Amino acid sequence: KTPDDVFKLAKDEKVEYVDVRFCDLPGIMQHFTIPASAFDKSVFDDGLAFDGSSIRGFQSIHESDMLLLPDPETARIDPFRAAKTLNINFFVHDPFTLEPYSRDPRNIARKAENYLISTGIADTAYFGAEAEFYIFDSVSFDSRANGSFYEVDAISGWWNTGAATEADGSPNRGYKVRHKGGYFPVAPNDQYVDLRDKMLTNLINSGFILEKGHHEVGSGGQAEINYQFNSLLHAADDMQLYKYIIKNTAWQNGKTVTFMPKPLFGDNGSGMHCHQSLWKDGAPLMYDETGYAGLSDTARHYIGGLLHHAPSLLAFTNPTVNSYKRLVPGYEAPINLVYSQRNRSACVRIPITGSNPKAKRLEFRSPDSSGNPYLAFSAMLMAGLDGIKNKIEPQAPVDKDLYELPPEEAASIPQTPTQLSDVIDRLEADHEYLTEGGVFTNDLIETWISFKRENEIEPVNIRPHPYEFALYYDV
Amino acid sequence: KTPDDVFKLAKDEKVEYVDVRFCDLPGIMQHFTIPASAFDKSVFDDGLAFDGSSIRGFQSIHESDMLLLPDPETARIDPFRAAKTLNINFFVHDPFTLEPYSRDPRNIARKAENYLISTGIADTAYFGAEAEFYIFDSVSFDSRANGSFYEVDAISGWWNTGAATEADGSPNRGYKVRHKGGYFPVAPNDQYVDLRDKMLTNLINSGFILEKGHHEVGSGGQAEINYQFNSLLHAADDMQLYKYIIKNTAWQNGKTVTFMPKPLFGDNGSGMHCHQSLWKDGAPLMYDETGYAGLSDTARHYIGGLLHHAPSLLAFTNPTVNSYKRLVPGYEAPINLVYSQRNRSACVRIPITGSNPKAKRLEFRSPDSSGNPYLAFSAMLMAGLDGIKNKIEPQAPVDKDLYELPPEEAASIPQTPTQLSDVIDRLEADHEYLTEGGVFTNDLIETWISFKRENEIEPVNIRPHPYEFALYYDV
Amino acid sequence: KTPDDVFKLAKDEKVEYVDVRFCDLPGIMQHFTIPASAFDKSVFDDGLAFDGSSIRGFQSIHESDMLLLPDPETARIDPFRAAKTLNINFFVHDPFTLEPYSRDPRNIARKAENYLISTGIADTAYFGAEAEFYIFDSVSFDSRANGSFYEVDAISGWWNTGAATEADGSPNRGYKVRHKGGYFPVAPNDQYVDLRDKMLTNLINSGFILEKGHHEVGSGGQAEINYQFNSLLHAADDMQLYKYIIKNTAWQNGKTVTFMPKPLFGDNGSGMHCHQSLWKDGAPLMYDETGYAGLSDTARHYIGGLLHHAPSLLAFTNPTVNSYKRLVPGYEAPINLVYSQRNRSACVRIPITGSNPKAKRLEFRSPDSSGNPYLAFSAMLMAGLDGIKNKIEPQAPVDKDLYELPPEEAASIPQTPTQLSDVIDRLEADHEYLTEGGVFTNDLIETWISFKRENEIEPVNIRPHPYEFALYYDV
Amino acid sequence: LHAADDMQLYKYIIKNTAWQNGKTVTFMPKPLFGDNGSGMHCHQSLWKDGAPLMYDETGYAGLSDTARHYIGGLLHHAPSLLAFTNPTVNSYKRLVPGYEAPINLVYSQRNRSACVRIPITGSNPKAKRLEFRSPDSSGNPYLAFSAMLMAGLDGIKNKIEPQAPVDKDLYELPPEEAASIPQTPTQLSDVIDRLEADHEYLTEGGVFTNDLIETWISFKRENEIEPVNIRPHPYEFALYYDV
Ligand SMILES: CCCCNc1c(-c2ccc(OCC(=O)O)cc2)nc2ccc(Br)cn12
Ligand SMILES: CCCCNc1c(-c2ccc(OCC(=O)O)cc2)nc2ccc(Br)cn12
Ligand SMILES: CCCCNc1c(-c2ccc(OCC(=O)O)cc2)nc2ccc(Br)cn12
Ligand SMILES: CCCCNc1c(-c2ccc(OCC(=O)O)cc2)nc2ccc(Br)cn12
Ligand SMILES: C[S@](=O)(CC[C@H](N)C(=O)O)=NP(=O)(O)O
Ligand SMILES: C[S@](=O)(CC[C@H](N)C(=O)O)=NP(=O)(O)O
Ligand SMILES: C[S@](=O)(CC[C@H](N)C(=O)O)=NP(=O)(O)O
Ligand SMILES: C[S@](=O)(CC[C@H](N)C(=O)O)=NP(=O)(O)O
Ligand SMILES: [Cl-]
Ligand SMILES: [Cl-]
Ligand SMILES: [Cl-]
Ligand SMILES: [Cl-]
Ligand SMILES: [Mg+2]
Ligand SMILES: [Mg+2]
Ligand SMILES: [Mg+2]
Ligand SMILES: [Mg+2]
Ligand SMILES: [Mg+2]
Ligand SMILES: [Mg+2]
Ligand SMILES: [Mg+2]
Ligand SMILES: [Mg+2]
Ligand SMILES: [Mg+2]
Ligand SMILES: [Mg+2]
Ligand SMILES: [Mg+2]
Ligand SMILES: [Mg+2]
Ligand SMILES: [Mg+2]
Ligand SMILES: [Mg+2]
Repeated sequence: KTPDDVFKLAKDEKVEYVDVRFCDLPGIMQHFTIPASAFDKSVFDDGLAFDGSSIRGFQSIHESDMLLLPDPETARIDPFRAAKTLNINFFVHDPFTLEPYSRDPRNIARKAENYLISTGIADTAYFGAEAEFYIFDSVSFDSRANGSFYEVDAISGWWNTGAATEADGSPNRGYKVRHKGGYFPVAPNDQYVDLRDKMLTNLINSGFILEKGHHEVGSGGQAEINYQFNSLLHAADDMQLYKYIIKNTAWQNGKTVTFMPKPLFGDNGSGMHCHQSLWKDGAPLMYDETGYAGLSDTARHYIGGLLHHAPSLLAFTNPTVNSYKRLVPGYEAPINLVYSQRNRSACVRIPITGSNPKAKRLEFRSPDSSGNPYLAFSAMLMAGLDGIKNKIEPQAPVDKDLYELPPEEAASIPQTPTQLSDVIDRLEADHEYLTEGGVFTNDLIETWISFKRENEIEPVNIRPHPYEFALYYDV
Repeated sequence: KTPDDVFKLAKDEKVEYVDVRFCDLPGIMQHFTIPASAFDKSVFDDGLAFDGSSIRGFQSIHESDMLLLPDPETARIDPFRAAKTLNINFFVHDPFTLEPYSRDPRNIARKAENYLISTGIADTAYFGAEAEFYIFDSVSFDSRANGSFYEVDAISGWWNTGAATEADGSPNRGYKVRHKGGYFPVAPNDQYVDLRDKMLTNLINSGFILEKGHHEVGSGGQAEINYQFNSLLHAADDMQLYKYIIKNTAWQNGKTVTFMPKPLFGDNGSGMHCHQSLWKDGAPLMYDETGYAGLSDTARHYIGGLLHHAPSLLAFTNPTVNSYKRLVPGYEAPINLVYSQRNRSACVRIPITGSNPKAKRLEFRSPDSSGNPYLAFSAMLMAGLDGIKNKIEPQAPVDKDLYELPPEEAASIPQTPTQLSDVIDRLEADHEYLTEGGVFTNDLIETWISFKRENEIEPVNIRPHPYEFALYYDV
Repeated sequence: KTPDDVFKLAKDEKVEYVDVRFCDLPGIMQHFTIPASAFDKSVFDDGLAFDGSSIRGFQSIHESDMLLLPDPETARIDPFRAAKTLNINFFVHDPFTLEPYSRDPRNIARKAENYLISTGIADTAYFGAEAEFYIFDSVSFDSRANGSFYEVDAISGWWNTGAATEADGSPNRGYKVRHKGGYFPVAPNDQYVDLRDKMLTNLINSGFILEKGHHEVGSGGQAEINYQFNSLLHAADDMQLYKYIIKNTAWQNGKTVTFMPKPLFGDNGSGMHCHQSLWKDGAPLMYDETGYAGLSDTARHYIGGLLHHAPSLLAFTNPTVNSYKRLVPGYEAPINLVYSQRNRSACVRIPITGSNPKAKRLEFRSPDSSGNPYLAFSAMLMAGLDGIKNKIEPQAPVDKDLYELPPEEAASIPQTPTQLSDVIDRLEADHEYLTEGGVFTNDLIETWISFKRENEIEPVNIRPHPYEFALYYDV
Repeated sequence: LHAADDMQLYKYIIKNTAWQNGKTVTFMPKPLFGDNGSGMHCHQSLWKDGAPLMYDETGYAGLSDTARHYIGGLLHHAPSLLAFTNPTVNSYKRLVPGYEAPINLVYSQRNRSACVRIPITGSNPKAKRLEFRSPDSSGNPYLAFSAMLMAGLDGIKNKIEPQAPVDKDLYELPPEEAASIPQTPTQLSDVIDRLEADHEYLTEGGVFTNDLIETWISFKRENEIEPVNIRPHPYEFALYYDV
C-alpha cells in the first residue's frame, strides 16, 4: 500500500482518529492518538515527535526527542474503539539526520530482510508463528518487605473443582479442565468456545488469514489461534497486532489474557513456536527428498545455526526470567538442543508435511512470546544464515521422547540454558553472528544486556522466593 | 466575532440558557446562568452585576458590586448540560467608571498583548501549552486536631496490583500501570483510551483544533491532550475551557480529574509546558541557522529573561505549595535554571523542529496548571520582553542529564526555588519587569502576595505533616 | 562515685544484667545487655565494643569498630525489667587511641563543662529543664505513593466527646479535656492522676529529686513532671533517663508517650524550657538587686548571647521539622526574640523568684525535646558564654503579650526562625561561638547539618502534605 | 566441636524460649527484603601448646603469617567453601550490597563491608583473631566450622597470600576498582558446581569423604536448587504478566 491508499481508507471508513504505534525495545507496542484532521501528507513527509526517554531501551533524557515515519502497509481499522480509529505502525528515526534508529525493533527486521537478500542465499524468509496464551479471570500480586504473592484464577482451573461457588456466587457446575487436559475436549469442558470465536472474527476483520483456533493443553483457559505465515517483517507486525487483538477481545468480554511463558506451576507453558523456511526466486529451498525428514542441506545447516547459537540466541527468543520456568521437562517444550521429525519433545521439530516441496519447513519450539518478535525473528534468521554460511552441521537427530532418555544418553546432549543470566552472559561474550551486515549493532546488544540485567535479572535475584520459606523458615 | 454572531449562534442552537463566566484571581472560572430570554443587547451595552466580595482576590464587602461585559470571541456551546447552554467569558469592570478591573486576569492578558505591540519588538506572542492531568477514580482527605490524611485511587494504579477485587467487587484483571511506566503502552495497559477519545471529541465539538492525546508517564491514569497554539489571550481562554471540558468529561463518565502538580509521591508530576514564540508582520523572529539550537538573538534574549527572572516569575507560573513537590529530580520536571536542546531534564528545552523558521520555538517546562493561565502567560511574556529589551544573555546551555550531576557540579548551576514562600518573597522584592506598561499593577501584585501567604503558605506551615510522625513520634 | 561503688550496688541489688547505654547523635539512647558475670574490672579498664556504623551520626562501615568506657555516676537500677538490671551510661572512644570521640554527645557536654572552667567566668552551669509530653492511647501513620496519614488518639481528647463508645466498646463517660483546657482541673477531668503518680514513684526510686507533676494545657493527656536542676552533663543524663522512665511507665500501663514538639494541631505544643544559671566558688552570679528583673550583668549578657545566636542555636535546641510547628503564636511558646519577666509569650522569661540571689535565673522557653539534650545544653552554654565574653547587650525587655502586638511594634522585633532549613543554613554560615575551645568540632557541626538535610528536611519537602489536597485538588 | 554443639543447643533454646512466649523465631539468612539479613559471623583463631598463633605486632592488623595464610585459604577456597557455610538458596539473598554482609572476597581491619574483618583488639596477642563474615545459620555448624578449618589449613600449608586488604566501603568502590576484586558467588548452584569440581582441601586426612561431599551436592540439587528453579517467582508476574 501507498500513502494515498491509506488516506483513501481513512476517508472511506470515516475514521475519527489515527493511532500512531511503534515498538519499544523489550517488545510492547506504544501509542498515541491524533485526530483524522491532523492525518495528512505532512505525517508522511516530516513525521511525528515523541519522548524517546520514556520508552524502554531508547534515549537518555537530554537526547530525548525522536521522530516517527509511517509504514502504510500496517494500516488497519481498530476493532475495539467506539470512536472509529485507524491504527498505523511507524519506524523510529533520528530527528536531526532522519536516518533509521539503531534500536527501533522494526528497523532490525527491515535490516534483517535486506541482509538476507545481500547474501545471495535466499530472497524471502517465511515465519509462521504459534503464540499460545491463557485466558484467565483474574490476577493479583505484590512484593513487600515482609511478604510477596501472586495468584491467577480461571473458572476452568482444576484448582477450583472443590469451590463451593464461583467467583460471582453462582453454582460450581463442574466440567473444569484437568491439568494437562485442555487439548482439546468439546464443550462444556471447553469453556471458551464463544470467546475464541470472537477472537477469530476480530482477527478476520483485521485482515488476518486464519488457519485455526483451539483450547490448548493447560487448565484454566489455555488457547491457541493460528494465522497464515508471512515474510519476516510482516510476520512480526502480525504478531504484535495479534497480541493486541487477543488481549483486548478478552478484556472487552470480562477476561484477562497473559502471554507469559509459565504462569502455572505444573501445567503447560505458553510457547511461540516459529516455523521457518527460506525461498529464492519464487522457489522453496528447504526440501530434499533424500535428506533426513526431507530436509535440504540449506535447511539442515540453518538448523545447525539455531542449535549452535542457541546459548546466546535465546537471549532474544527466550528473553525473560519466566521463560526458563517453561524450559523444564514434561510439557512439550524443549530441554536440550536437538532436532527431530514429528517430535514435540525436541528443540526443533520437523512437522510431517509429506512430499510437497513448498510445505517443507522447520519448527523452532524454544521461543516464547515474552519479548520482541522483531528482534526474535531477526535473531533466528541471523543464526540460521551463519549456519548456512559456515555449513554448521547439527548433531544427529534423536527420534525419542527426550524427557525419558537414560541419564547417560542425556549427558552427551547439550541442554537448554538454565536461566536468563546465562544467555545474557553468553550473548555478551559471543554475538558476532548478530552483527553481520550491521543487522544488530553493538549499541543494541549492549543496551539489551544492560536492560535485562538491571530491570529483570537483579530485581528477581534479590527478592526472596516463597518456596524459600517452605524450605528454610525452620533452619 | 460580533454580538450579532453570538445572538445568531444562540438562536441557531436553540439555546435555553446562557452561562456567564469570568476568572477569579487564583485561576478558577466562576459562573452564573441567565435564561435565553434575558440574553439581549443590554447584556452587551450595560453588562451584568455580581458580588465581587465573594470572589477571591477581588473586592471587599463594602465595595462589593462589580460589572461584567461579554467577550463575543469566547462563545461556545456547553457539551454537558442537558438544557442547551451557551457559555461566554466576560471581562470584569468597575461599575461606576466602566473601566477594566486591575485584578481581572482576562484584563491582564489583554494588557500584555497591547504592551507587546507597543514595544515594537513583535506583534504576536504564540503560546502552545501541554496541561497534563490525572484521571482518578476517587479522592478523600481531611485535617483535624489529632490527625490528617489524603488518599487518591485509580484502578490502574500500581499500588493496586495486590488487590483481591476492584472497588466495585469485580475481579482484579491486572494490566495496571507501573510507576513511571504509563508513557505509553497499548490497551489494555492503557485503560483510558475510550475516555480520552470522549475528551478529544468534546474538545473538537467545542471548536478546538486538536493535535494529539496520550497516556502520560504516571501510574493511575496520567494523560495529556494537545490542541493548537494561539496568541496569548486566546490561548489562556482555551486553557480554562480545556480544563473544564476535561474535568466534566471525566465526571460524566464516573471519574475524577485533578490538574494538581504532584498528587502522587514517587511518580511523575503534571506540568503545563508552554511552547512560546514571537512573530512580527507575519514572519517568525525565533530562528537563526547559525545559533545554538537554531535560535536567533531575540530568542536567546527571551530565554535569558525567563531564566533571569525565574526566582519571582515562578510566583505566577508555579503558584502553589504543591508546585514545589513537582520541582524535584527524576520526573522530567526542572530542578535548575538551564536551557538545552532536546533535553527533558532542563528548565527550557528547545524541541527539535528542523530548519523550518516557522516552527522554531522554546519550551518553558517549569510551569504547572495549579494557577491562572492569564497571569502565567502574561508574566512569562513580561520576563521574555525584559530579557529582549535588556539583551539578557542566558548562561551557556548544558546538554546533560541534569538529575545525574554529582552534587558539587549540580551546585555550580542556579537551582529552581525550593518552596513557594521563597518565590513570593522574591516577587515582593523584585517585580518591576511585570509592572512595565502597567501590565501588572502594584495592587494586583500585593493582593497576590497577601492571598498566597494567608490562604496557602501559612495554612500548610502550621499543620503537622504525616511524615513528621514517621520521623519524630519516638524522639 | 567510683567503679567499686557500682560493683557494690550490683552485688547488693542482686543484679542479673547490666545494660550498657550511650547516646546516638540525634538524641536517642542506645543499649545492649551483658550478664552480671561479665560486668567486671575489664569493663572499666578495656571498655566494650559496638558497631559505630549502625549508629546515626557516627562511623562509616569501613571504620565501624568503636569503644565504650563506663561513667560510674550514671548507674541506676532499671524499674521495668523483670530480670534485675543495672543501667549505666558510657562515653564513646576511638578504639585505637582511646581518645574521646568527637561526635559522642556525652563528650560534648564534658568538653562544655571544662571549657566553662577554663574561661574563669564560672565553674558550674546549672540546667533545670521542663520536658512536657503527651500521654496518648494510640498512634498510626504511613506514607505511600497515592496517600499518607497520621492519627493520634487519647480517651481524654476533645475530638472524642461525640464517640458512641470508647475504643474498647465501653461507654463514653464524658469529662474529656477541652482544647487548651487541661491545665489543670481535678479528676475526673484529669484522667491521668494515677499514671502520673506511677511516673513520679518510678522517678523517685531511680534517684531523682522530684518537685512536681501535673496535667498540662493540651487535650488528650498532656503532662509535665519536674525534677531538681543539676550541672550540665548530669542534667543531660537526667533528661535522657527521665524520657526513658516516662515512656516505659506509660508503655507498661497500656499507653504511649510522645515528646514530639507539636503532635496536635490547634492545641499546645510540648516544650523543653531550660532554666539556667552560672555559679562560681559556691556563689551565684546571676543576681543584682538593681538590674531589670534582678538580673546581673553576667545574666543580662548571657541572655544577649542566647537571643543573638538564636538563629543558629535553634539548630540544636529546636532540631526537627516538627519543632517549627510549635513556634507559632497562641500556645505559650515563643514567636520572636525577646526577654521579659513573668512572661509566658516571651523567648526568655525571668521567673518571679524574689530577692534570694540563689534563686535568680533565666528560663529559655524556645527549646523542645525533639533532639539531643547533651548537644542542646552545651550549645546554649556556648551562646551565653560568647555573650558574656563579648558583653552582648540584649535589646530591651518587652513586658507585653507578644502574640498581640500592633504590626509596627512587632516588625521591630526579630522573629523566631520559620523552619529547620533556615536554622541549619545559618548554623553552617556562623558557628564560631560553638567551636570555641574545641567544644563543638567542624566534623560534628558538618555531620549534624548533613544529617538534618538528608534525613529530615528533604524527606518532608518531597512528600505532598494532605492539606495540599484540601487546597489544590480542584485547581 | 564444642562450639558446634553449643550452636545447635543455642538455636534450640532461642527457638523454644520464643515459642513458649507466644513468638516464632527464624534463623533464615534473608526473611525480609530490603532489610538486614541474619549472618553467622565466625571468629576464628589457632593456638598451639596453650599459646596463640595469630598475633604479630608488625603485621597488617597485628596479624601473623599463620593468620594471614589462614585468611588466604578462606578467600581462595570461598567459591567452594560457601557450599558448607552458605548452604541454601536463601543464603544468596543475603549476599547483596548495603546490609553489612560481604559482596566480594577481601579482608580488612575494622571493616563491616568485608568478607573477613579483623576486629580491633589492641595488642593482647590472645585476643587477635579473624572474623569470617560470609557464613549464615541456614545449614550445619559441624560441617561449616570443619570446612572453614580445612580451608584455612590448606592456606597455611601452601602459604596462600591473600590479596592486599582494601580499607574502604566495599559497596561504594568505583566500577573499575570493584571489577578488579573477586566477587562472592551469586547463587547456590554456582558454589555447589564449584565444590563438585574442587574439594580436595576438604578430603585431606579423610576429614570430609567423597560420599559426604556427593550426598551434599545431590541433596542440594534435588531438594533445594531444582525445586526453587522450577516454581515461578511472584515478581515474575509483576515483570511479565502483561508481556
Ligand atoms: C509461498 C510460500 C509457501 C510457504 N510454505 C508453507 C506452507 C504451505 C503449505 C501447503 C502448500 O501447498 C500448496 C501447493 O504448493 O500446492 C504450500 C505452502 N505452509 C507453511 C507454514 C509455515 C511456513 Br514458515 C511455510 N509454509
Ligand atoms: C502562524 C504561527 C506559526 C507558529 N509556529 C508553530 C508551529 C508550526 C509548525 C509547523 C509549521 O509548518 C508549516 C509551514 O510553515 O510550512 C508552522 C508552524 N507549531 C507550533 C507550536 C507551538 C508554537 Br508557540 C508555535 N508553533
Ligand atoms: C546550689 C544551686 C542553687 C541554684 N538555684 C536554683 C534554685 C533555688 C531555689 C531556692 C533556693 O533557696 C534556698 C536558699 O538558698 O535559701 C535556692 C536555690 N532553684 C533553681 C531552679 C533552676 C535552676 Br537552673 C537553679 N535553681
Ligand atoms: C584461651 C583462648 C583465648 C582465645 N582468645 C579470644 C578472646 C580473648 C579476649 C581477651 C583476652 O584477654 C585475657 C588475657 O589473656 O589477658 C583473652 C582472650 N576472645 C575471643 C573471641 C573469639 C575467639 Br575465636 C577467641 N577469643
Ligand atoms: C500441543 S503443543 O505441543 C504445546 C506446546 C507447549 N505449550 C509449549 O510450551 O511449547 N503445541 P502445538 O501442537 O501447537 O505445536
Ligand atoms: C513526557 S514529558 O516529558 C513529562 C513531563 C512531566 N509530567 C512534568 O513536566 O512534570 N512531557 P512531554 O513529552 O509531553 O513534554
Ligand atoms: C503552661 S506552660 O507555659 C506551657 C508551655 C508550652 N507547652 C510550650 O510549648 O512551651 N509551661 P510552664 O508553666 O510549665 O512553664
Ligand atoms: C551489626 S552487624 O554488622 C550486622 C551483620 C548482618 N546482619 C549480616 O548479615 O552479617 N553484626 P555485628 O556487629 O554483630 O558483627
Ligand atoms: Cl536469571
Ligand atoms: Cl512555602
Ligand atoms: Cl525545613
Ligand atoms: Cl541456585
Ligand atoms: Mg499449533
Ligand atoms: Mg500449541
Ligand atoms: Mg511485502
Ligand atoms: Mg507448534
Ligand atoms: Mg507533550
Ligand atoms: Mg507531557
Ligand atoms: Mg484574535
Ligand atoms: Mg512538553
Ligand atoms: Mg513548668
Ligand atoms: Mg509546662
Ligand atoms: Mg558531679
Ligand atoms: Mg516553664
Ligand atoms: Mg574438650
Ligand atoms: Mg560480628
